[PDB]
Amino acid sequence: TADGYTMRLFVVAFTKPQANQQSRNCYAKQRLVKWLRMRITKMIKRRLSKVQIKEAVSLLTRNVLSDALVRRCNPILPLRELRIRKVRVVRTPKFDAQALLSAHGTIPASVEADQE
Amino acid sequence: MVRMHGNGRGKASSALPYRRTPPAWLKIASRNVVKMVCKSSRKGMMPSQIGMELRDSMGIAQVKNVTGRKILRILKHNGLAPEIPEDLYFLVKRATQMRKHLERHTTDRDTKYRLILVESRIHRLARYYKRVKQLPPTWKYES
Amino acid sequence: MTTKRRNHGRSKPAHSRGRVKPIHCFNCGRLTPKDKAVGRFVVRRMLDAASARDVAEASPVYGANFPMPRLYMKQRFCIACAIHSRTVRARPVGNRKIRYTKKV
Amino acid sequence: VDTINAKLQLVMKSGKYVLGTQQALTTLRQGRSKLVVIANNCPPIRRAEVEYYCTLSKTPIHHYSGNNLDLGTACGKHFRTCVLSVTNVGDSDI
Amino acid sequence: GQITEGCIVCNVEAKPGDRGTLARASGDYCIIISHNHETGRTRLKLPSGQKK
Amino acid sequence: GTVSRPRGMRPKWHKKRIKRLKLRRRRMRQRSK
Amino acid sequence: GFFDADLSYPTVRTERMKHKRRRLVQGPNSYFMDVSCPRCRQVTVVYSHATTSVECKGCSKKLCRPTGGKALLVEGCGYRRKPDH
Amino acid sequence: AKRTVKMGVMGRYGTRYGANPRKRAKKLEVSQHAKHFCSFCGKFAFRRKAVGIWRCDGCSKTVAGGAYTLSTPNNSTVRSTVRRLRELA
RNA sequence: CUCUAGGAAUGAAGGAGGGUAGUUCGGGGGAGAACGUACUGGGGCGUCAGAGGUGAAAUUCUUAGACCGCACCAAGACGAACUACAGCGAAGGCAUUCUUCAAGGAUACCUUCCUCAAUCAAGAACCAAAGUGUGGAGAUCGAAGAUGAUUAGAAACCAUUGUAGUCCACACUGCAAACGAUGACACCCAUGAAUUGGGGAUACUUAGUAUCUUUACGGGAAUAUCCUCAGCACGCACGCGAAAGCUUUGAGGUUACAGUCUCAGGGGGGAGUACG
RNA sequence: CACCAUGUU
Ligand SMILES: [K+]
Ligand SMILES: [K+]
Ligand SMILES: [K+]
Ligand SMILES: [Mg+2]
Ligand SMILES: [Mg+2]
Ligand SMILES: [Mg+2]
Ligand SMILES: [Mg+2]
Ligand SMILES: [Mg+2]
Ligand SMILES: [Mg+2]
Ligand SMILES: [Mg+2]
Ligand SMILES: [Mg+2]
Ligand SMILES: [Mg+2]
Ligand SMILES: [Mg+2]
Ligand SMILES: [Mg+2]
Ligand SMILES: [Mg+2]
Ligand SMILES: [Mg+2]
Ligand SMILES: [Mg+2]
Ligand SMILES: [Mg+2]
Ligand SMILES: [Mg+2]
Ligand SMILES: [Mg+2]
Ligand SMILES: [Mg+2]
Ligand SMILES: [Mg+2]
Ligand SMILES: [Mg+2]
Ligand SMILES: [Mg+2]
Ligand SMILES: [Mg+2]
Ligand SMILES: [Mg+2]
Ligand SMILES: [Mg+2]
Ligand SMILES: [Mg+2]
Ligand SMILES: [Mg+2]
Ligand SMILES: [Mg+2]
Ligand SMILES: [Mg+2]
Ligand SMILES: [Mg+2]
Ligand SMILES: [Mg+2]
Ligand SMILES: [Mg+2]
Ligand SMILES: [Mg+2]
Ligand SMILES: [Zn+2]
Repeated sequence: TADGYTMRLFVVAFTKPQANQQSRNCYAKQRLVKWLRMRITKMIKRRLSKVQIKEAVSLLTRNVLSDALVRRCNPILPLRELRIRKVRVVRTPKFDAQALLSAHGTIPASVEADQE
Repeated sequence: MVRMHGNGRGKASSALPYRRTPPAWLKIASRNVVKMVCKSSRKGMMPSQIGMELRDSMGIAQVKNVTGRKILRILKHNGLAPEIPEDLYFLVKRATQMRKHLERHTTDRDTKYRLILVESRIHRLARYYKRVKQLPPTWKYES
Repeated sequence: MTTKRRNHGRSKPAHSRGRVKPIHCFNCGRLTPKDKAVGRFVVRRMLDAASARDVAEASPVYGANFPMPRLYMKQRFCIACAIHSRTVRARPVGNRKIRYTKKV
Repeated sequence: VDTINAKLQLVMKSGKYVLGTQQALTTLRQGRSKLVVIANNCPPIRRAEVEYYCTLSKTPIHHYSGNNLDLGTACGKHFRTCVLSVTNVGDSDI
Repeated sequence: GQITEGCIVCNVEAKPGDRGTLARASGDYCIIISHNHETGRTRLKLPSGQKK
Repeated sequence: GTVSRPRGMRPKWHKKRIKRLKLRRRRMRQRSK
Repeated sequence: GFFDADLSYPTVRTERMKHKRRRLVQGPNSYFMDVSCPRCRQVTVVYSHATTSVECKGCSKKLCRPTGGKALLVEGCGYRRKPDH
Repeated sequence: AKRTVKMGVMGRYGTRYGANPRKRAKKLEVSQHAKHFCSFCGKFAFRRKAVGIWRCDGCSKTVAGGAYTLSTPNNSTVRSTVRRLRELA
């Protein structure tokens, strides 16, 4: 990411039969599978490398990235479902108190220390 | 290719027409086709390649049907024939490229197996060419 | 002796492939080829009908609209294990060739 | 590389060539060289000296992908060659 | 500190400026495990398998 | 049961007996030559 | 009643479906077209199943693209099957 | 005519020292006395001049590597790793 | 005006070999870098009396904190679901991704060539597992061994472990129900529904057709109908067989006995033993 | 899924 976060993303996609298809299977050709994998890799790398970790989290939570991935990959291969199975942060930058503060905005108060 | 070294049973090939005469729209004279064949050979093309360029871009389906002679026969009449027959040239070239690859990849056992077939093909082909005097006697393929 | 099955009890035709890597049986762990093992994909509810209705009452999330999660698991058995667990039984000679292609 | 090897085979059969550093430098001195090919294991001082002559004479220069043993083989020879100079291209269209 | 993880090294200085005291016998080498920029220390695997 | 009547012990264990017997005879001739 | 198929004189229905080497007398499936340059109006003969890429002798750009079967002609060029004989 | 059946250069030891120790030493003895390819100068002229020291007759270059062979298998892998790590930076 | 020995050669096998192309097709082979949970171990952070294991137990671990819980670290294996009477490979075998290196098959062709072929003593190469040698590696499982059970006995099956092994590199070994218990090449051969890869189309003189996605490995991809070549097969007409069964995938086209080559067998044991 | 060995010609 732009603020020095390294994220590993895991995307799983499934082929689907067409509406009028009568075949017993909808296995995909390996050439199209590799093409789909490369397009997914390029779109995710291009979209997420120029944003901050806060914006990247929003892109993943509201399924804006997933919607664009399945929109640009369906012409390659008819897809039953494209889903980002897992996202993991693997490397973090050095801690920055101001960066943490700006990601939290107005912190709600806690009454746990307050007398009952 | 198919029925020698590998039990493949492919049938893909060309089917020459029953009517051998060139089509009426072919306006290229026989002596001009011979010129293109020799000029192509001097550029380094082999007879299989030469016939494809004439077929693809010049409308000559069969050089023999136009001039009465085959591509290799024309080259032999002009001293442009390859020193080694073309099919033996490509088999020897493939064996050289596989042996060079096997220098680094010593554990590629499938490639080693394929090399035995290629070199077995070369020796069978060289025996035939030595018999019909297309190769010098005591011509040898060496690794 | 006499050949019991044209299939020889697996799904490996004479010229399809040489070796299929074995799998461990679901029950006893016997190694059996993956094409030969009896494979069942079972979808199991976490709780029975009586237990599901009790947990749903105390659940602000699970109810008439939100279904409770199920158990998904592909089970591959040894031949002996599949016969003992009654997922598969011996059949009359005529009915041995009956094959099913979907869960019924 | 196969493309340069294919044209080298054409030069060997149709054109005129010279093998060896000393003979190649002579062709560069009289401006009779059409192309100079240098193996990848040429000594750095000799490679720089041949390159300087090519720059002065505006002679095209090609860096071969093999060593002098590979370059010698590509010319149909049984000996190594560090530098090759083409004085007549024949029909190789180099 | 200028050498990447996993690089094979020899003639390693146990102390800075000792002019090489580790991995000096024939065929021997050290493997760099990691660096720690906070304390300025580098971790390596010695030819005997010990980590230092 | 998967094979027919053997008429003897299991052939694999009969093979092991012969192999063990062949080895013993091989060593006995070693200490006499 | 239906017409029985004569082996010596097969009907056009059955013979058309046959493979080129499985016909009563084998023959080619290929032909030549007259291709005019998309921006030259120069006509060059192009093989239907050409695998070597063909230029326009004056235009000097691609006229067809090799495929696994019939060649793919460039966009915006006229062509017509030259008669087989 | 071939002068020995199984042992070659090991025939100088006669019947001494045992067959298995002779066989293990033969593989390294043959390699330490053989001509190795010189990457410089493209010749098969590299000869050992002491343990770990190789001098090419063709170009007079001296190279340090290997007790009984010009380049150990570990060095070939190490050379590849170093170049790979150099390109990563 | 100059040169002028140059076109007279059966045909290209639904035989073999080469060529070109989709930069085609695939768990095919080799190299490199990564990734994934899990088993085991390790600390860190919590908790407290059991945990484990079985038919039931015990060996075993545990307030010196086991088990369990969360996020991590190390190391070596392995590549779940998708995974199929599916693909690739001569067989043995082959399943994460990306980058690479030589190949291999099918298909397409009015390219090339011109019997170069089929099958084989001798000879050669490859060949699961176990085993052997030398270096590594050593998580898991685990011959031998140990302990606990069960039993009339149990050094068996079961439980807790554990050595060699299991993994890698190099070199040997050449045995498997190495099976389709079915040698290789070629010909003929009825029917229905499918499937993998590549192409083509949208006793008659020619007979149809669509759907979905669609800002860049994109004049694309997948589908529908029809045809075709090659591949693994299913339910099923002659015919065959002692029968079980086989059947364009023969074990059919054989006493109406002859396409070609090659290997092996001659009642059961002794015995794949003895000798060399 | 505890333990069930044998039967003179
Ligand atoms: K604790
Ligand atoms: K054996
Ligand atoms: K009894
Ligand atoms: Mg499909
Ligand atoms: Mg043969
Ligand atoms: Mg196959
Ligand atoms: Mg097998
Ligand atoms: Mg089964
Ligand atoms: Mg039974
Ligand atoms: Mg039975
Ligand atoms: Mg029997
Ligand atoms: Mg017995
Ligand atoms: Mg032919
Ligand atoms: Mg690869
Ligand atoms: Mg743990
Ligand atoms: Mg812990
Ligand atoms: Mg997987
Ligand atoms: Mg093994
Ligand atoms: Mg060891
Ligand atoms: Mg008892
Ligand atoms: Mg006893
Ligand atoms: Mg006991
Ligand atoms: Mg006891
Ligand atoms: Mg015990
Ligand atoms: Mg004891
Ligand atoms: Mg055997
Ligand atoms: Mg079998
Ligand atoms: Mg078979
Ligand atoms: Mg047998
Ligand atoms: Mg066989
Ligand atoms: Mg296929
Ligand atoms: Mg098809
Ligand atoms: Mg007979
Ligand atoms: Mg007998
Ligand atoms: Mg008794
Ligand atoms: Zn040298």
